[PDB]
Amino acid sequence: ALIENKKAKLVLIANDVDPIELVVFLPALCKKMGVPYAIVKGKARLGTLVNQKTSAVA
Amino acid sequence: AISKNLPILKNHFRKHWQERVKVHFDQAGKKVSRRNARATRAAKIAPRPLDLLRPVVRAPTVKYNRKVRAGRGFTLAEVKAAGLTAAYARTIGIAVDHRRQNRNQEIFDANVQRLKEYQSKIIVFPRNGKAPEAEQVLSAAATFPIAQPATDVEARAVQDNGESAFRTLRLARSEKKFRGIREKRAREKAEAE
Amino acid sequence: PSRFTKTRKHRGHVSAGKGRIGKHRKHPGGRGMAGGQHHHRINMDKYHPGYFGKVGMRYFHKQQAHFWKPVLNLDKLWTLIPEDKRDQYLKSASKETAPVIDTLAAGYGKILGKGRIPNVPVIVKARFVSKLAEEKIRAAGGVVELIA
Amino acid sequence: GAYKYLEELQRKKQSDVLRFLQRVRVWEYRQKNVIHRAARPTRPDKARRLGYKAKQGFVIYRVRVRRGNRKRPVPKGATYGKPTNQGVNELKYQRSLRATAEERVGRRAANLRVLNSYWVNQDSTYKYFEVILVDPQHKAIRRDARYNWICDPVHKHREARGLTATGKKSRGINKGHKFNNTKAGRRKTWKRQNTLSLWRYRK
Amino acid sequence: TVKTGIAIGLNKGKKVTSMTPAPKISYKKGAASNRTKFVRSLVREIAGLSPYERRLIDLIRNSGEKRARKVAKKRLGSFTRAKAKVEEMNNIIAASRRH
Amino acid sequence: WRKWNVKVNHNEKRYATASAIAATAVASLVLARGHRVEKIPEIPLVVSTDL
RNA sequence: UUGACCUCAAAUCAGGUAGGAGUACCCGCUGAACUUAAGCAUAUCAAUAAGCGGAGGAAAAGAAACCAACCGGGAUUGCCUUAGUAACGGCGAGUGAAGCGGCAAAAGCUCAAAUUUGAAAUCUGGUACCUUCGGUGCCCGAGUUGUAAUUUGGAGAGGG
RNA sequence: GUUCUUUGUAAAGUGCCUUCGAAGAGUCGAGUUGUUUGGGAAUGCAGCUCUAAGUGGGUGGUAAAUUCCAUCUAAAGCUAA
Repeated sequence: ALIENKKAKLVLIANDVDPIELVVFLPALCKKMGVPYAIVKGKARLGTLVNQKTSAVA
Repeated sequence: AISKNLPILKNHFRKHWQERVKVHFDQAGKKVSRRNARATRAAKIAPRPLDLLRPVVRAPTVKYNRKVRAGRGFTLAEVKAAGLTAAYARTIGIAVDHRRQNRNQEIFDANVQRLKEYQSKIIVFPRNGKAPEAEQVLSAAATFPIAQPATDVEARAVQDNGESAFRTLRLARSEKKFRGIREKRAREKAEAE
Repeated sequence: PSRFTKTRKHRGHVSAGKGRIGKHRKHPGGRGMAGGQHHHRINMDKYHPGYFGKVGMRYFHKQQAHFWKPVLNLDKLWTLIPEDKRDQYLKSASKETAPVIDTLAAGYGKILGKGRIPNVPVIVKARFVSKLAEEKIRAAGGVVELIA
Repeated sequence: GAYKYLEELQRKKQSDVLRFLQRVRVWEYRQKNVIHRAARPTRPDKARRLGYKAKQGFVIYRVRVRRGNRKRPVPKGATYGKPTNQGVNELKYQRSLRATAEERVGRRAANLRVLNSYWVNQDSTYKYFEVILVDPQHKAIRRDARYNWICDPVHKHREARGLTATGKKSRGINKGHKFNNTKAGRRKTWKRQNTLSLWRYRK
Repeated sequence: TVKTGIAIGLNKGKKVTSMTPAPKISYKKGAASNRTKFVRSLVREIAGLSPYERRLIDLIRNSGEKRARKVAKKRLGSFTRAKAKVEEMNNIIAASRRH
Repeated sequence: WRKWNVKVNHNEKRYATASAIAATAVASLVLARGHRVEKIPEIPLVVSTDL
């Protein structure tokens, strides 16, 4: 929703989603709207940034 | 097998029909049980008449379009027309039909005045008030009978025009029948340049 | 009741009214409708001509309400008018007062000209009418009003 | 908003992107038991559409079932009757393949109550389904009147009796004319239509 | 819907003062929308076209339009889906040809 | 399934009830039934409503 | 090196639950043949008996991806009726519904798909106390691959 | 019917204007086979193969092409008598 409303300026994406379909569009939304994204290694490291176990996005 | 001068008969008894045989020997027994549960509910809901105000509705299927009959619910246009909300009307013994739609004003206003007459003749009691006893009656359908609308006046003039009203029926069917070819012939005739 | 049937009178008599040579048996000629185009032909032909074959065309999903058109004959046309409310109309062939007979309210879809109405003018409201029916009403002085 | 992209791609099964996903996924399923726990719904837009919630007490199980006809279990094709009952091979099993896939989990996880199920993958041999379970014994479902109905004892083994979406379809339970012979149940119609009624004052 | 007042004919029936009641919202359930059009757009972009979908562009380019539907008539279930599925592909051709 | 109850025309039940009502005022018939009405003043026997 | 995530295990780990019996009446699944056709093979018995799975006090069905073609009706169930009819059928033997009308009973509805993003607000479980079909304090966990709040097409949501 | 707590700086209903209004997929649907039906150029069901859509789709009991019209909202769910 943030990407659709142009309310994002940097997206962090985990590459380790076991179902990949949750994210295959995320690099695709970010370009067509114009948001820059970073596919970064690790949910467990995007997790502690959120104080969770996995986030798959940030 | 076949024999003296008798009609043919189709008697369907070649299955084990002897176990699926009902003889309601309970006809009188069920009747009394109905009349207890009819009153036992009437005590539990004491003031209310055991039924919802049902509307007046013109039947389908041209065989029966000629009479009018109780319907299922009050066609949200009706409950909003008489100035009341459906969620509350369902608490006032009004049956409301969320899926029926009004299409005839004479039928339409009949339900409005039916519902207006209902509002005058009912007494709604406060959730915290004294709630005085009000001598229930056991039927809204009895208190507001479904009366067939009056169609014509018993005396009128004679207006003869010579059309004989039979040629009208003969002409009509020829119009429903032959319309297609002369309307298709209309196109191909207009196709000339 | 059992005490009146001839079974009470067939006690003591061996065959019980079934014969000694015939010897009443289970189903000597086949059960049901066997032998129609076979040993029972003469019976079927003499009493049931038309029992085999087909005659016309089929019709799927029939409901008998499209052909619903109960008939009222022109002989009566008056049992619909109330009994005590009749005789003052038959004696007074008055114009601009003639009765309206709504056959549908009676339950009749068609009117046919069975015969000999009184010559008083009357207004009839009919879905359908017969040809000879319509002028016989009109020759009396009335008119038929098509209704739907 | 994520499910809306999940919904639409998951219907693009014959695109080069899912044909890779489809082909890879079927291999690991075939590499595991015929019926087993799935770690999570591989189709979250599908599971949650089918009543699933990511709450303690919803259970995931993947199933695979054998495909094709039902060969009649007669020794050497011996039917012992009339010619019309001589077929042995072209027999098609009126109950569906997911309907027979739910029953084995219900037998397996008997203390659970099946909610619904859906297709995940397939191959020539095995048709694949995920089955959504729910536990009436868990307090996170006993409360929350959204999901307290499944706790009622009339809802044991809903699939074996055929009360799921699989069975209600196989049983032909839908409104209108194309479902006359089975509208409230084919047997109940037959018994009602093949009963003769007699009153005290016989008509 | 103007009844003629007679049980037969073109507009058979008794004339009654109609009302034209309020629109039923469950008629545009299958009508497209803003969220619908956008997501449907991007899915086609990130998924591509099907093996049978590609054979649709291949045949429409080479040997004409009539048989494009005929192969679409069998490959799709109904014929009404075949005409639509062809026009979905002509839009792809127009989009690619512009670029 | 035997036929226990027998349906009787409504008009006949009304016919027969009127006959058995008209037969209550015949002392010849009432004596034939053995009702010991030899000492009754007259029939029909009507008493005041206070009964 | 250490700490996580995913996935998969183990335990006489804490708490549970399925089984078996009965099974007239219900929901499925499998499925005959005797018989009728004056033989008999499609047909009929019969979508039945036998066999298997699964419940309740009733079950099941149930609030239209319905019925109709009317001046439209309005969940489902059951009765009477439609009707031994439309239709099927070695068009033979035979089979065989439903809409319409009156009555019993009548009751409606809710989820998915929407950022709370100015704040995981949610839920299990553990422990102490208390007024225990439970409430409160505290603590891990589930939970961002979505648990609470908000709305269900008959609508409704964001603003004035 | 009697009484104690005020739940709540909360919730519901209601008129006019504006912008939207997401509504379910190995599913619908089609062919073929089998079985099933009263369902007829195919009533349901199931097997295989194919497998969509958004003024769309399902139905409208004679197959097909073209033009209209009516009525509902499936692939999700609860519910007494």
